[PDB]
Amino acid sequence: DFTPDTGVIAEMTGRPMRFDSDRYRPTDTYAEVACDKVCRAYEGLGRESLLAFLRDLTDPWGELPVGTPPEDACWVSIDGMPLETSVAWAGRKAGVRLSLESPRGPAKRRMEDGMALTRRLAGRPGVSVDPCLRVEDLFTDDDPQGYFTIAHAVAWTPRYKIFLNPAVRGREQAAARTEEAMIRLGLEQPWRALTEHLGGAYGPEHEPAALAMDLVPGDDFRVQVYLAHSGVSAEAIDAKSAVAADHVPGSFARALRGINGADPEWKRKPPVTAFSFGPGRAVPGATLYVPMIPVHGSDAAARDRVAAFLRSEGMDAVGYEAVLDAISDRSLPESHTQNFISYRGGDSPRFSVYLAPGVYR
Ligand SMILES: CC(C)[C@H]1C(=O)N[C@H](CO)Cc2c[nH]c3cccc(c23)N1C
Ligand SMILES: CC(C)=CCSP(=O)(O)OP(=O)(O)O
Repeated sequence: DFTPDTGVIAEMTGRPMRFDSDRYRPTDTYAEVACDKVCRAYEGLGRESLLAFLRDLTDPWGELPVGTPPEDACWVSIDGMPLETSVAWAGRKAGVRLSLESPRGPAKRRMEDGMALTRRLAGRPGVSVDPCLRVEDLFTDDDPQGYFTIAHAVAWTPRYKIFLNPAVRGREQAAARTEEAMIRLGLEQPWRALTEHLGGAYGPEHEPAALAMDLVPGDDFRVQVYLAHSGVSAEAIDAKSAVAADHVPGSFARALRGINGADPEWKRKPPVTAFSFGPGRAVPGATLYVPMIPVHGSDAAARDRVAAFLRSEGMDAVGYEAVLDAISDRSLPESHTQNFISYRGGDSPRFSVYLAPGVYR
């Protein structure tokens, strides 16, 4: 949580973008791309209403032409697009999610668009935005710093989450804003347990980079704190999640080493642990996020290694590859769209892949 050689990376933010797609016309709208990407994800898993849902959800920018790159890349996708598709497998369930972030600028405006969407979600079936509004001032400012401020995701079975940036006013304050948010939400107990497990402080070795929460009421409510791990071994990362309710000793270290090799310029993108908190749960759960592009030279190279890992865990590698194949617009050895995968082992294993549309370069 200090120097520029640590923490999360800019990805496409701050860089100029050109449209470059074999699949989409420049006149296709953001909402149409999203609709297409989501349908193709379900296809890999084995439409007029969906596009209307998504145009609604992304209103107004959803009608903007994809062919005209934003002044400012979004951070939700590594190719700077305002949308990122993910597919998640949990135990015997599998489903599709879409994350989204306003492409509009500048940052205060993009933030405000995000605040506006929260309020348009407030009245939707099963949604509660009260916990979000309780902590929202900790993550917003007139002059927001960092790579993002507010993004959202929808998951269909519609469930919504919000992503918030504790580094909105600098990395040095991230832990404090995170802590205050956890206390306000009544999650002081598991937060303390995590904090004490990590040694009582937060630095680049386990740095609060994002706070997410499911926008729902009741014991179902869930907060995730994402900690980026700059400059530490696979074994050290594994040890950090030993406080977790669902910790499997060595599992994270094995996934990290197995998929991403030993800790070289393109391994600047730090691995991340998502600690998940809920009401009446005294310690968090933990989920591992393994960096894909650009640690790996292409989606094909990443795919081979992730497929081999899934198999050794006895998880469904065929479904993962089918999703990659269905959703990707380029031949995989020349494709660079996988952002992360996430993983948890044990008796209720979880695997997810997060995919840039692959439209901007
Ligand atoms: C802050 C984490 C959630 C985040 C991260 O550390 N870096 C990503 C860019 O390298 C941001 C990101 C965008 N979409 C994502 C989907 C799943 C995890 C992500 C992201 N990170 C691990
Ligand atoms: C889109 C970003 C930044 C993170 C997504 S992590 P996640 O939504 O897959 O976490 P869950 O699957 O809801 O537990």
